[PDB]
Formats: sequence, C-alpha cells, structure tokens
Amino acid sequence: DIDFDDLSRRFEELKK
Amino acid sequence: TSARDLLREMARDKPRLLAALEVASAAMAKEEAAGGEQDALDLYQHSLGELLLLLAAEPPGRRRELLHTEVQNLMARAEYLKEQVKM
Ligand SMILES: [Co+2]
Repeated sequence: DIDFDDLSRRFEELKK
Repeated sequence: TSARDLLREMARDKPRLLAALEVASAAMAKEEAAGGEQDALDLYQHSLGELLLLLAAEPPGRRRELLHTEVQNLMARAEYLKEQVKM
C-alpha cells in the first residue's frame, strides 16, 4: 500500500 | 546491480518512465557539483511529479515496488537538500 496522501503532501511542500 | 539499475532495465519498454528517471539521475548528478543545488532541486521536483503519477499508473508487481522505493528515496534526497539550501 502506497501512501499517496503522504507523498502528495510532501511534494507540495517540496515544490516551493 | 543496484535497485536503480534494475528499475531502469524494467523500464526499458516505457520511454516516459525512462525519461523521468533520467531527469532524476541528472538531479543527483547536480547535487554532486559545485553550485548545482538549485538545479538539483528543480530536477528533483520535476522528476518527482512525473514519477508520482507513473507510480499511480503502475500495475502491481516488482517494477511498482522498485519505483515506490526509488520515489521515496528521491523525495528524501530532495527534502534533505532543500533543508541544506535553506541555511
Ligand atoms: Co514534465
């Protein structure tokens, strides 16, 4: 099971 | 053979996946170069966006497991680099 919620949160944070 | 080499070989039939992995490879090369930090972050961000969607599209199997491992690692490398840059 891949936690896409965690990954999507982390990705938005990284992008800044 | 590293996990990354193997993922690349499993991706031989999927040019979009190979291309996203090459962008990630450039990010890691940039992280090793003097002055390369911002370019690395930009390459990490771009490749990660693509790889996340490719991971969502991937059917279950060994390639998906390898891709998930690589995405987790790339995200962590980029996060750490971003903190270093922020200083
Ligand atoms: Co793109």
